[PDB]
Amino acid sequence: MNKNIKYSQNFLTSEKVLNQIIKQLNLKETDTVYEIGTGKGHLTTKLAKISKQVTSIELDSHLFNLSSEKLKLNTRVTLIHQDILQFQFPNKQRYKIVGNIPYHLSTQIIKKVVFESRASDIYLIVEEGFYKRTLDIHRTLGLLLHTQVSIQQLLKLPAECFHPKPKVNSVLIKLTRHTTDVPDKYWKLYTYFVSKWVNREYRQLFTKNQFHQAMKHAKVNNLSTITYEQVLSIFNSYLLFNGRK
Repeated sequence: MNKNIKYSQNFLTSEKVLNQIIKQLNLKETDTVYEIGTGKGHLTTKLAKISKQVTSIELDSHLFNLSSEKLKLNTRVTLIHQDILQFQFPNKQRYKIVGNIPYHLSTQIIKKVVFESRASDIYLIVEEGFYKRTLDIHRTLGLLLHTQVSIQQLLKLPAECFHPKPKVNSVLIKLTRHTTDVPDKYWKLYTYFVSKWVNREYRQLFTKNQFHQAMKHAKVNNLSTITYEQVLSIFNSYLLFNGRK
């Protein structure tokens, strides 16, 4: 009726939606709980309640804010200041790096941590096209960071709590930083393989439609949606016929 929403106000009011996916992560305990990105003001200290290793990478509202670590405050609680990446990303054991993306820079941190860290459970919360830049190995960027992490879109928010009229959709990508699907040696050989297999060098990588038949066999008609799993096998075959495997 008369209602009253004809002004110019906008709020995220999504403390339940985003706080939901982070509260549903449900970790084990041997997986640290890192939260990279920016500093909203409602998380991190709580994300620690899950595991026994918490540490803030941005803003100084963590550590001294954690309401007395119920863990006897004698585990991994540390506050970083300025440059980080090689300052926090540790090694050995398991971790849960759940951080969003500033939307202006991040692939760099996800690059070193995914290049030598053992996150195992990395959750990147982004809103725009970062999740698509990964599943899309047709850019060599998501593929380079895909062979080291098995991602699986799980949560998807169209920004309903983003009043009045949202614009972007923030989703949670369940990345799984594992060992490596491609031998670091044939890894550089893998990216290139993608390059030509991206633009349209299918008749160039195939000696005579032989691999083409391997594509139809893998129900991989259109690889445009392909995530990277196919390029992993398809290429693996080229690696067994040439001599780089």
